[PDB]
Amino acid sequence: DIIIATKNGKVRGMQLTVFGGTVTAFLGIPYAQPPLGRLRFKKPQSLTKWSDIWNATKYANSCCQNIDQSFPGFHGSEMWNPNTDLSEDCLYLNVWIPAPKPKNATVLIWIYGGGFQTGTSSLHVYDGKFLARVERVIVVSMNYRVGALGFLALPGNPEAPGNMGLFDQQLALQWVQKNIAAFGGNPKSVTLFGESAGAASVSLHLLSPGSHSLFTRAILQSGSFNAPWAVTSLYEARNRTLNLAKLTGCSRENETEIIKCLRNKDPQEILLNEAFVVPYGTPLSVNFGPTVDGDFLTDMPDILLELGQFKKTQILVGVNKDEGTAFLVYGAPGFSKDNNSIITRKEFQEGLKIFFPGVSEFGKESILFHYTDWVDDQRPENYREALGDVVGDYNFICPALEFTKKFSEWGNNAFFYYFEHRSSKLPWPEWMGVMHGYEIEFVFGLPLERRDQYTKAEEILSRSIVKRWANFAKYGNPQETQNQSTSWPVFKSTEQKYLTLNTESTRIMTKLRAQQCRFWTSFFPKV
Ligand SMILES: *[C@@H]1O[C@H](CO[C@@H]2O[C@@H](C)[C@@H](O)[C@@H](O)[C@@H]2O)[C@@H](O[C@@H]2O[C@H](CO)[C@@H](O)[C@H](O)[C@H]2NC(C)=O)[C@H](O)[C@H]1NC(C)=O
Ligand SMILES: CN(C)CCNc1cc(-c2ccncc2)c(-c2ccc3ccccc3c2)nn1
Ligand SMILES: *[C@@H]1O[C@H](CO[C@@H]2O[C@@H](C)[C@@H](O)[C@@H](O)[C@@H]2O)[C@@H](O)[C@H](O)[C@H]1NC(C)=O
Ligand SMILES: *[C@@H]1O[C@H](CO[C@@H]2O[C@@H](C)[C@@H](O)[C@@H](O)[C@@H]2O)[C@@H](O)[C@H](O)[C@H]1NC(C)=O
Ligand SMILES: *[C@@H]1O[C@H](CO[C@@H]2O[C@@H](C)[C@@H](O)[C@@H](O)[C@@H]2O)[C@@H](O)[C@H](O)[C@H]1NC(C)=O
Ligand SMILES: *[C@@H]1O[C@H](CO)[C@@H](O)[C@H](O)[C@H]1NC(C)=O
Ligand SMILES: *[C@@H]1O[C@H](CO)[C@@H](O)[C@H](O)[C@H]1NC(C)=O
Repeated sequence: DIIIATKNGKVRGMQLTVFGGTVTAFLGIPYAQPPLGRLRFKKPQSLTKWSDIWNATKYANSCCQNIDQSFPGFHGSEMWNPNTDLSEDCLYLNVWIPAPKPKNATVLIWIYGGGFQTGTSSLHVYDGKFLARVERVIVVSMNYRVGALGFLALPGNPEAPGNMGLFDQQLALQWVQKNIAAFGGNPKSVTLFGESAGAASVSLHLLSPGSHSLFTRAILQSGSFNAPWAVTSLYEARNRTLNLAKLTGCSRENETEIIKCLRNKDPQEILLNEAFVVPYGTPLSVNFGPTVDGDFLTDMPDILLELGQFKKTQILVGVNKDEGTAFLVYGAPGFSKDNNSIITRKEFQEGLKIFFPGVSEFGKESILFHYTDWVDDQRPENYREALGDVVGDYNFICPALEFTKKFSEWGNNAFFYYFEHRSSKLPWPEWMGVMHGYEIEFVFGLPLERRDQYTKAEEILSRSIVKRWANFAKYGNPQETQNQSTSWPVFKSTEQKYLTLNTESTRIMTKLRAQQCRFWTSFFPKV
């Protein structure tokens, strides 16, 4: 048996056999009072001490959310749906520590993505036991509120001030600060890493003064706060909160009386109205997201970035080759996971209206103009691939590159990767390529299980990524120094070098999507 005394009491974990070794998992440790009743929509309250032994031997409840039901029974979509009961009682976290217990181990804290509407730490592809085993790091992940329940906002009002899910995350980093040394970890050596909205979360923790002292370094996979979906303005955040109140019949004049009304609503009724608070929506709509609350986030984040107002430290940043393809099967006409999705020009044009619904005719014309000037206009995938690149470059790749340029300009080491390996177990079809979210299983080292049907080439790729990620966490330098590997150079603003990750080679290249990203970061924001 293994019992750890924490600041709030005793917790019991479980023993894992990993690779002829042992990892101690503590699954589902609460880190806040459950945000129920009069605590719904409020900042997370701290937890009162218990005197018994908490059995942290099972993943806890996932936070309430809407489920992806577009492909019932398809593992490619459902592997991302919650795998534990949904509940408002969901502020819990997990710890994987090496066995035997470490002394002063570097700590990795994972923050999942899901557009701030979905996600959960209990998912199979976020299992931290491999990293604990292979690199002798401690892995921490937490559940944080999503959707309106985590990001509803009436700015100023503390009954619904906004960013609660970010404060959930933040209270969890505090738990690691106050408690991780008892588990054998070094609170002075903590690296946040996350993917998608999780990566955007990590980038905002770099900006939040209340998070400065809670971590050392940051890793951003396929996400950053300057992505166009990441931060809601205070205008539309309030318009959304009001629209939700009308839909629930919760319209009042005393804006506090509205919150009280939304608090007597069942988590369902709230969930099932979240989609209509926006007039026009897209597959990437963030109905309720981060906003400038004046507490977690004190100014519009693009100004903070532009003027150097962030924690100075090292960042690891990167993106996947086909970030955009995943969203094209959730609405774009002519697309399907069950056929090769050759579309026409008229189909491409109609697909911009879905992804850019509130954009001028000229704005949509300008996207078509920059992406549809081909070398071989006879290639029948031209429009299929253009639209994927359009959605990927706009929503993920270019904001990630612009974040790294701006951050490094203040003197910090930065490392940029380009993940271009398509998993051999990937259940989506081939035209979708190296999809959004499918580097994650390699970061967590799932291909290290020989039992798990991956190729040998993928085991080696995972093994080096796991080494580079961990060397970055421990030492701020993501090299693999032994197995004659390519040195990963720092990303500088003039030369802009980046590292490719794949089973074939591993190359240094310069200036990713340079021509595409000039369009998105310099022309298009004017339209
Ligand atoms: C690829 O498929 C799309 C989507 O069609 C669905 O998937 C197919 C595999 C099959 O099961 C269909 O019955 C499904 O509807 C096709 O797009 C549709 O095309 C039809 C006729 O071409 C049109 O009336 C619909 O509006 C289209 N959209 C939808 C949402 O059904 C597309 O034509 C297929 N393309 C190729 C090249 O195979
Ligand atoms: C990253 N991993 C969890 C990949 C696993 N798959 C998915 C699927 C979806 C999705 C499901 C259904 N309809 C549309 C999108 C989303 C999703 C939802 C909302 C978003 C809002 C703003 C930016 C990105 C967003 C992404 N994210 N990830
Ligand atoms: C907590 O756990 C104690 C030890 O039992 C171990 O954990 C439970 C969850 C079972 O899986 C069991 O097989 C393990 O050996 C229990 O004696 C105790 O009753 C539990 N208490 C609560 C409140 O769950
Ligand atoms: C702000 O909210 C306005 C209120 O309109 C209501 O909400 C929209 C989403 C629809 O459901 C509509 O029929 C409702 O009456 C919207 O009209 C308006 O477009 C919203 N956005 C802006 C930018 O003003
Ligand atoms: C390095 O590679 C190992 C297997 O390759 C063998 O060991 C290396 C160090 C070389 O001597 C090579 O010629 C051998 O064939 C893996 O077991 C090991 O985990 C790898 N390490 C990393 C960090 O990728
Ligand atoms: C852990 O390492 C830090 C420096 O990173 C040191 O100051 C601290 O005392 C160490 N503590 C233990 C218990 O090893
Ligand atoms: C709204 O109602 C609450 C609770 O009854 C009260 O404290 C508050 O002052 C009211 N505000 C306004 C503007 O009427």
